Amino acid sequence: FMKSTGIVRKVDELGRVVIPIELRRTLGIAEKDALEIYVDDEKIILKKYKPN
Amino acid sequence: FMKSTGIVRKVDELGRVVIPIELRRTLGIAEKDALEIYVDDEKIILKKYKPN
Repeated sequence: FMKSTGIVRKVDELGRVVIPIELRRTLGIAEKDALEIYVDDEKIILKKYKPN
Repeated sequence: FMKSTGIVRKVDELGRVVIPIELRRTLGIAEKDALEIYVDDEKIILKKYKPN
């Protein structure tokens, strides 16, 4: 039922990954914005960060 | 509602995020390794990539 884009990127020296520009726009994320990171089932879940 | 590390990082110019070294080791990920990226519910799920 859940579909995944299935896109892979190479890991750079620091172990960082890049979001495709298509997701930068749809996720409303821009430079200097804050991301929050989750950990579940050996998978990493990243979402926009809106502190309350 | 799910439990997560709750750690946030700043977005750099290209819109990239960094995995904490604690997750680099636990996830078995190193430079030049391949990551596969998922998209669900406006959240990004990244997992180790096994070539097929």
